[PDB]
Amino acid sequence: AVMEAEYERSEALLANMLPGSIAERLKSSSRSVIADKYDEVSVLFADIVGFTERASTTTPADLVRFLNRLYGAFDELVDKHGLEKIKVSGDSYMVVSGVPRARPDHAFALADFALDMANVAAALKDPHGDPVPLRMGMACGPVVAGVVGSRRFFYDVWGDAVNVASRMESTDSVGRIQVPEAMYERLKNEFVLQERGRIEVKGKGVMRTWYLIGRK
Amino acid sequence: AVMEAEYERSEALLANMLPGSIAERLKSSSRSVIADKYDEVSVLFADIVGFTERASTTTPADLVRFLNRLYGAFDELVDKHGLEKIKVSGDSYMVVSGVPRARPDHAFALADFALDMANVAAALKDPHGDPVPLRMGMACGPVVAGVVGSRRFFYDVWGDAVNVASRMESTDSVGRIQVPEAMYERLKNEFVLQERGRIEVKGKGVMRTWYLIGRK
Ligand SMILES: CNc1ccccc1C(=O)O[C@H]1[C@@H](O)[C@H](n2cnc3c(=O)[nH]c(N)nc32)O[C@@H]1COP(=O)(O)OP(=O)(O)OP(=O)(O)O
Ligand SMILES: CNc1ccccc1C(=O)O[C@H]1[C@@H](O)[C@H](n2cnc3c(=O)[nH]c(N)nc32)O[C@@H]1COP(=O)(O)OP(=O)(O)OP(=O)(O)O
Ligand SMILES: [Mn+2]
Ligand SMILES: [Mn+2]
Ligand SMILES: [Mn+2]
Repeated sequence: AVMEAEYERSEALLANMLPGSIAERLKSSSRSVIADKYDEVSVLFADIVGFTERASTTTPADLVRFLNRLYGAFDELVDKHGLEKIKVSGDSYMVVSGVPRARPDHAFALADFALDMANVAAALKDPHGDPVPLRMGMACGPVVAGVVGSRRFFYDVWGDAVNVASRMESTDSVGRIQVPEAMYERLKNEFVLQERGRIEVKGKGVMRTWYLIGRK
Repeated sequence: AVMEAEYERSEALLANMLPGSIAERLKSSSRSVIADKYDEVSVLFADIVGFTERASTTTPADLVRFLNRLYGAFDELVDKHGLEKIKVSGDSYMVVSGVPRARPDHAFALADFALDMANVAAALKDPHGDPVPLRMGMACGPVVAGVVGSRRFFYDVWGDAVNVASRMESTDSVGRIQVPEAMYERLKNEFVLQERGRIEVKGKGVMRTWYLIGRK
């Protein structure tokens, strides 16, 4: 009986770290590599503005604790919208819509998620009592998802979509949700958007950028 | 009988994904943040040069299989040196020296590892037949190592050192190991170092940087 409550603890943690399907895949003995092509997924990057500056007022341990509190809020939100959190690179938080079950409304869900996230972040304050500014940028396109390496692995996504969302985040103005022109073309029918214009993005040149404002 | 076999695969997967002690800490009902202070550790960042362009000549999933091959070789090299692999995120590979057990020779061991890694990578070729260039950066200092957020728990390490180790990689010239002055002072007695000079790093200002050339 205690064998099955430790198995329960173990299965719950395993389910927490990998998507069910990927976990099932690893539990088989398939020496084959996990690498799946997906035609159309949407990817969002969120990054706190001017984080290393908080190194003056907060200790490193209180900065990790702040991260854990804030990402607990966002995590609660990816469960609410039922989207896929991939990873966290220190200050960035990555959410993907369309993996591993693709859905046709991925672009809309990641749009709603983005807006919902924004309000929530506006509501939080950093450990020193100041607001938490976010740069957010999203994108859509083809992606490869899978697992690399033998230990310390996770489910990761790579692709053209993650590159141009990355650029939408790095080049965003604070507190705004930047979308590229192809996702604007996809979103203009249910969301309100305001043009930002031409921007230079590394590896892609210059493209049109729009701001996500709210629902129609 | 099958409910101890499934449990054996499940615990085994959990074994490879997390440090043992962290697995149990996550399985307990501790409401406390998993954040352990470590005094002196060194962090290495490696990133492949011009990886996105290879999508022209190789299909995306074959690149995942290559990635998995290259980073598998590196995982072997960290067992050889007895260091701590943290993660591989897209193109990036982070190794830590000094956790969980600190060693007086942590910076020397991560220096030898950087060099051994550069030789193994110089010997390898991409699926298209071209070389694989790396950008490498190292740093040492105090680190908070742990798990943040409520879904997709990953054992990660944070701090000033990881910040400047990333800046040392992203700002490096290809095929070189950029280290800042605080590590140059540490290594200069057993390694050969060549000054690159003063460069601007976000969140740190301007720092004098050195290249690790080889063992004395
Ligand atoms: C003293 N610095 C810290 C103390 C405790 C915890 C974290 C840090 C810290 O420096 O985190 C930074 C990265 O090391 C840390 N970190 C970043 N990427 C990674 C990563 O990939 N892995 C790990 N383990 N840590 C990472 O994120 C932080 C922000 O880096 P940004 O590039 O986002 O700069 P910024 O200050 O936000 O201004 P801007 O981004 O708006 O331009
Ligand atoms: C269409 N491109 C691909 C096809 C198949 C598999 C991977 C890719 C691919 O683009 O991988 C990159 C990200 O999509 C993907 N990526 C995945 N997650 C992330 C992420 O979280 N942040 C960023 N910036 N990139 C990510 O892994 C790679 C990160 O690449 P870099 O930004 O380092 O570009 P580079 O070519 O090495 O240029 P440079 O090093 O000389 O500057
Ligand atoms: Mn930031
Ligand atoms: Mn960041
Ligand atoms: Mn990268």
